[PDB]
Amino acid sequence: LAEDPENLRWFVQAELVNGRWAMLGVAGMLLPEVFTSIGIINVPKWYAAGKEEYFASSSTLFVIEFILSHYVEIRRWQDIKNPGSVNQDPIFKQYSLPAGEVGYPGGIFNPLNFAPTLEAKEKEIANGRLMLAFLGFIIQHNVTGKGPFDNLLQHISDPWHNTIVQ
Amino acid sequence: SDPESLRWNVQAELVHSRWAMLGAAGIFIPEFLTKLGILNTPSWYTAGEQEYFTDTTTLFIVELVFIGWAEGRRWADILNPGCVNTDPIFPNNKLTGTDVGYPGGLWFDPLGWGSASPQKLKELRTKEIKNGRLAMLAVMGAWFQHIYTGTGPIDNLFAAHLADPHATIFAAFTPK
Amino acid sequence: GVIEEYLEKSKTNKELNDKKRLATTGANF
Amino acid sequence: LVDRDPIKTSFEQWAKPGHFSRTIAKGPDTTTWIWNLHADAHDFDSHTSDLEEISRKVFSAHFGQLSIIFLWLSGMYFHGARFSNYEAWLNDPTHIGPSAQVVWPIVGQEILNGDVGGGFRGIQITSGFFQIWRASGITSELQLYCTAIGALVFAGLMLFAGWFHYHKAAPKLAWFQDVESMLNHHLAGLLGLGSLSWARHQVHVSLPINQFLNAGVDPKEIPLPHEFILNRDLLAQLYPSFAEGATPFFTLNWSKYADFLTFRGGLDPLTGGLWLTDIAHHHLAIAILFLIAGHMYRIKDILEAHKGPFTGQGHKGLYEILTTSWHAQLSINLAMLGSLTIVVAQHMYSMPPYPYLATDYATQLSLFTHHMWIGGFLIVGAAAHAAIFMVRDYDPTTRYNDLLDRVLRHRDAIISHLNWVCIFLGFHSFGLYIHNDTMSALGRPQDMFSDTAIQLQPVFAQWIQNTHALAPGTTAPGATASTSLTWGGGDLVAVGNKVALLPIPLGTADFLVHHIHAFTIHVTVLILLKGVLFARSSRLIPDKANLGFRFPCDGPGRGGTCQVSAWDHVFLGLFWMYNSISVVIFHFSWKMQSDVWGTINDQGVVTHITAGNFAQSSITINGWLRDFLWAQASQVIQSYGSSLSAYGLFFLGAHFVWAFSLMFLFSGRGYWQELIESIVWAHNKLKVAPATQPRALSIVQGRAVGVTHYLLGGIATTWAFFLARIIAVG
Amino acid sequence: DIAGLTPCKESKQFAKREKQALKKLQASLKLYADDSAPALAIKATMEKTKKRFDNYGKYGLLCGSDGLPHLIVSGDQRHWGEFITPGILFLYIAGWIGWVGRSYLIAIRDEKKPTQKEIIIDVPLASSLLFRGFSWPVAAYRELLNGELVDNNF
Amino acid sequence: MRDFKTYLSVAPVLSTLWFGSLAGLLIEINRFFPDALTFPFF
Amino acid sequence: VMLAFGTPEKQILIEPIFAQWIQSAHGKTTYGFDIPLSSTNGPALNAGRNIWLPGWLNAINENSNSLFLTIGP
Ligand code: CLA
Ligand SMILES: CC(=CC=C/C(C)=C/C=C/C=C(C)/C=C/C=C(C)/C=C/C1=C(C)CCCC1(C)C)/C=C/C1=C(C)CCCC1(C)C
Ligand SMILES: CC(=CC=C/C(C)=C/C=C/C=C(C)\C=C\C=C(C)\C=C\C1=C(C)CCCC1(C)C)/C=C/C1=C(C)CCCC1(C)C
Ligand SMILES: CC1=C(C/C=C(\C)CCC[C@H](C)CCC[C@@H](C)CCCC(C)C)C(=O)c2ccccc2C1=O
Repeated sequence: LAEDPENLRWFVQAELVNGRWAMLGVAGMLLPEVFTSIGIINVPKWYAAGKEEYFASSSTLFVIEFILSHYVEIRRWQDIKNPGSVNQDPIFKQYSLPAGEVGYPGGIFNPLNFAPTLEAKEKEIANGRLMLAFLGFIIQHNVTGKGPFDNLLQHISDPWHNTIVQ
Repeated sequence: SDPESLRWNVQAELVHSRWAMLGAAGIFIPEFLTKLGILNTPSWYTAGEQEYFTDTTTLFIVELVFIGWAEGRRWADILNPGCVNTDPIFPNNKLTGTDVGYPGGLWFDPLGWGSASPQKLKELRTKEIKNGRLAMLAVMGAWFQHIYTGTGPIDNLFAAHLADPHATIFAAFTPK
Repeated sequence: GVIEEYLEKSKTNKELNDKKRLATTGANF
Repeated sequence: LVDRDPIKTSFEQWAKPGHFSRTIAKGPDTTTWIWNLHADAHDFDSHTSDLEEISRKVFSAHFGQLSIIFLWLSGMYFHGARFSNYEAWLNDPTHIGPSAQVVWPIVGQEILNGDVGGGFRGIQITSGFFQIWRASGITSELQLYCTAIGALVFAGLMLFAGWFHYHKAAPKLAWFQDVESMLNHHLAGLLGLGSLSWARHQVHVSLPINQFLNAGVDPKEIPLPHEFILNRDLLAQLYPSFAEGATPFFTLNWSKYADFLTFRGGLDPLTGGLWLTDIAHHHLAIAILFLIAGHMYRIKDILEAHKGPFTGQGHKGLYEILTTSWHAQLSINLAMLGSLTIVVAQHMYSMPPYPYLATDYATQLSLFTHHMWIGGFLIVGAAAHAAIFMVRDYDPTTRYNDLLDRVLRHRDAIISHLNWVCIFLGFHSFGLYIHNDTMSALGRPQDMFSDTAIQLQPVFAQWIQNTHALAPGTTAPGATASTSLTWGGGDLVAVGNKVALLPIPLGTADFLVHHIHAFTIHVTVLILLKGVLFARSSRLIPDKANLGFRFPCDGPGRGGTCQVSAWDHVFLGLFWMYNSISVVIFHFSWKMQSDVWGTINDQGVVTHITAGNFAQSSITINGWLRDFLWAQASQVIQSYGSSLSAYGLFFLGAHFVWAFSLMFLFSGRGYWQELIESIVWAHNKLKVAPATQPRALSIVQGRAVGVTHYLLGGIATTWAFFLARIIAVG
Repeated sequence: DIAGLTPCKESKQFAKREKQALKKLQASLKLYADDSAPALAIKATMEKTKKRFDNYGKYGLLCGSDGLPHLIVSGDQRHWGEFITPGILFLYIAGWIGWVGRSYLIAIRDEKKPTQKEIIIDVPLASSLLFRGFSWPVAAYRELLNGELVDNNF
Repeated sequence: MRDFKTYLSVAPVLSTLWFGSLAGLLIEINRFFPDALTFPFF
Repeated sequence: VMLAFGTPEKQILIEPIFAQWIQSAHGKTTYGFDIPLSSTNGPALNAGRNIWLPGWLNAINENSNSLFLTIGP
């Protein structure tokens, strides 16, 4: 007998998790542009600490890392079904405990709210999308090239290039 | 005895015709206006002189980004808002229909007298030559053939040939 | 295309041409 | 029906569930009615209880055949033109090996397109245009390209005569329900005025334009597009401009001639397609009759006349209702049209009528089996539709006590005989062969049935063949050879590429096939005869005309009570005939190649596609896959990677499609129901089925999808088996 | 690499196939087209199966004996997208055949007499529920198993 | 002339302008890549 | 369709992997091949050897009567 727009919690979240990890995603780039120098795929190995002991390996620099993340990630699941995270800023966003205009079922279109301080994650909405779709762009044009813009000598007009494989 | 044909959206084809041929109005006189030898000769070395070409198929984007914006946002809101779901007011939506657009909304309305009417007088202009464009660019858009086809020597394709007096092209007039 | 002089120096010409005695046909016979 | 009779709308019926009997397609949804609708789409027990229209439809929806045969032929003249090979092949016959069709090299395709003659890639032909086309008192590729649109002309117009009927407010009764003249007209001037007209454009133009082709040239080094008018000056070579005669009669002198005709019989040395110097005379000598003939006559009178004692009192009155039937005057026709097609299939192969046939082997046996399946597929029909009469057509019973009411009177009788006829045959007509196996595999030839063991002795000869090739010495005038070169007496010399026809000998292994045909032709007919006869009433069911001539089967009782009906007698009578024809074919080529087709060289030491292997070895019915099926067919199962390949590559499908028929033929019905629900269940769980109540096949639909498949399977199988053993050696 | 042999980089048996076989194709010393403009074995049909030289791309591709190429696809050494790449593809395409199957269907059974609307078609292909498929991100991978088609409706 | 919440009808076999065509455009991808048996990507 | 059409290539033909597989974990000591933990040695059995699987269940490829026939598409 259930009709239309339901979901409640759901993937309103997903967006604000994608964009905030798309924002902090392009923060991966950023660096190699004003003073260009080091970039592309890099296989970075990140930034690297001191010159004492390491040499290419010293074991997996991430698998040991992500066990920690784990039981600090299922904690949003330790949240999304039954709300709980003192700050309370994604599940519905802040302002304390409001947005129950969608927490107890019955959305339909609901835009929402949040931040005792002035406005909202609202013009921190756009900045969510532009970054989720920017990656789109960012890892779209690798497969062919890796640098952005110069001036009017012989770059910003596109001369001759190789196309896709075939 | 006659076809059950009149589309009901027979109403749409015609304001699709104001598209094709008012648009093709901006073709008949810019083309056949030319300017033969204004003083004489076109010399176009400018935004195409020496910068490795200019357009062609980067022409299409720059052409049809804002023509995409122009044509796109045309029939969508020529008038119709309301736009939802269930039952018919007959064309194949008319979900606006009895509702103009918004009950107590804003300035959805252009002009007075509870309508969109730009008064009753203006049947004079846009009936004749402007829908003449329809019946003009009909055979004068079918001058297309005469103007080029016959492929000025260079090219005969699957040679049947089948006849030979003399050539055919364009410039105006005719032998005889 | 791309032009250098002058769509022509001396314009289009002898390709219809007939002029002094436009003859052939009206004539021949 | 309903919306919105009657006077009050133009406004056409597009939208509102159904039409076709009256608690019709019901509001309530179902699938069966989608095979309904197409099936029985044409029928008449519905549309209206009143003749009238129906003949007003059938004279229209007829029309669109001619128009079609007409859109067809065009794409064949066009095709036999600019997708050329005809120009190329004609200056160069004996040599070429013709094409009209060619692929386009998309995906795998191209293998199918393999050098065919006047220098190009394509797929061959066994459909003897390029040979009617000899005709062209003219030649030229773009020309056929006029004959072609001349085709699309007749069409659009001979297709707007079908607008210019039913849809236009129609004629009525009298118009056909006065029959009085019909054949008067038809046979007189068309039957006549074609054959006639065909005469005029069969010596005028064609004769001369292959009178001096049968030698060399390259066309337009001959036969202009007008040239053949008043100019009766080239008609000078091929007889007089009548010189001093005036409109036949006699006060004529021949000290040395006798107009064109000068009758032939035999076969051109250089183009053995039978002579043309005749072909005018015979068509002329036709038409006359038709010209005189179609001049009866006005109807009863002649049939209202000769009766007797046991004869046919009802002969007299043999149907008012033969102006009031159709289903009757169609079924009669099919027996003739149909039976008058496979009489083609002989006079063709033992008397070619086109230049270059025989030599052309494969381009006239295709023929002799295509024409062969119509002179059969049209005959079982010619029974079906009588069943359709016998059940219903007339209003009441006004027709009475006559030739029929007679035949029926006996009926457990005419079919009582005929039966034993078949088991007499069969035992004399097949186990005959089985002797051989059982006793040649036992092995004692002394006692087989060989063309040599059981008493017959190195001659067949003395019968009637030997008094045919030898008859040009009766009332017979004559003309070197016979009538059909395949007859006993005299002559040999026929053709200079390969061979054509010669005697064709007999005895046994010709004796007994010829008899299996009997028993095969007979038990076919038993089942159609008894089928159409017992159409409406019987002592298994009398309450048995009560629906229609179909109906599945009356019901589990009476013992069986299933097959009965006569849709079904015309369902198991197809089943045979598929054999009737399918084994007659099997006959001709195994002969026509075991002997005849083969080939000359020095001392014309003849070398058949097979040194007569037939001899002692079709008599064994294994020899029929020792010598046939396993012998030839080795060209079908070698055929991969070639040009024809599309045959071997069919021969697996369609040799599959058949072996899919049995599933439709051999199975129940609430079965695929019982199954179709398990399905319908799993369907509902996801929420994906109910709407349009999915249903299994309509008992007799099921039989419809037997049969039809069993044939388009079991048939093209050989259509492949064949074209693959005449293309390439033979 | 695995059971058959190695790819194209070397495959003797495979080579011989290239060569006889096709090229016999040849086979027609001439057969007339000295300059002539139709009979196209000549150009490609060969060269389109042929200029497919010691290159076909390079694809790995295992090639057994007689050197016709076999498909492993076990996701290793090279061969991964001989099933998955064109596998998810088969999945994604279908399922957006029947996601809309369960759509220009679950949109009708209502309003007024809806008893065969389907022998004609309301929006052709559905051309409304159309893209619902590419406009499946996640989709049935959640909303099928939770709600709507919900165990309830199960 | 067609806005929102399903549209106009169509015949019995518009599938014969859907088998023929659409599908038909696909030979049109099976000659652009005149070949398959794995595939490069984009 | 691909043969007949001239193209023996293009032929679709899957090796019977999970088949031969069962047997390179037996005795099908066909033209080597490791397999991660097995290699064709280092680990063999360790827990098994000169008892049990001696000459038997060691027919291998044996083109004549090897027990297991060497499976393909
Ligand atoms: C002069 C002849 C001719 C004419 C005008 C008719 C006319 C008629 N026949 Mg009839 N018939 C004929 C010859 C003719 N028949 C012959 C030779 C036979 C012997 C087979 C029959 C056996 C027959 C039967 C058993 C029935 C009729 C019935 C009918 C009536 C139904 C028509 C219908 O709905 O189409 C029917 C056609 C279809 C529904 C189309 C399906 C065709 C399929 C099977 C395809 C054939 C295979 C082919 C290779 C497929 C195409 C290629 C594919 C692989 C791509 C109609 C009055 C029916 C009736 O009930 O009487 C009122 C009854 O069913 N006929
Ligand atoms: C109009 C006409 C005509 C004609 C003529 C004609 C009218 C002819 C026709 C003919 C016909 C024919 C010749 C037929 C044909 C047929 C066919 C060819 C077919 C075949 C077939 C078969 C065998 C079967 C089926 C299939 C098919 C179809 C293939 C004319 C008229 C007239 C007049 C009045 C005036 C004066 C002159 C005249 C002349 C006197
Ligand atoms: C598997 C198949 C097929 C098969 C097939 C086979 C396996 C077989 C078939 C067959 C068919 C036929 C067969 C038809 C036809 C025809 C014709 C055209 C004929 C003709 C003729 C005539 C004229 C008469 C008689 C003789 C003959 C036959 C010659 C397919 C499958 C599929 C899939 C995967 C999925 C999707 C769909 C498809 C794509 C579809
Ligand atoms: C197998 C078998 C069946 C089962 C056969 C069935 C159900 C065939 C009907 C299948 C239909 C034709 C499938 C139609 C579905 C498609 C047309 C829908 C999608 C449209 C296309 C785009 C695919 C019978 O119903 C039957 C009845 C009586 C005697 C013997 C048998 C018999 O042997």
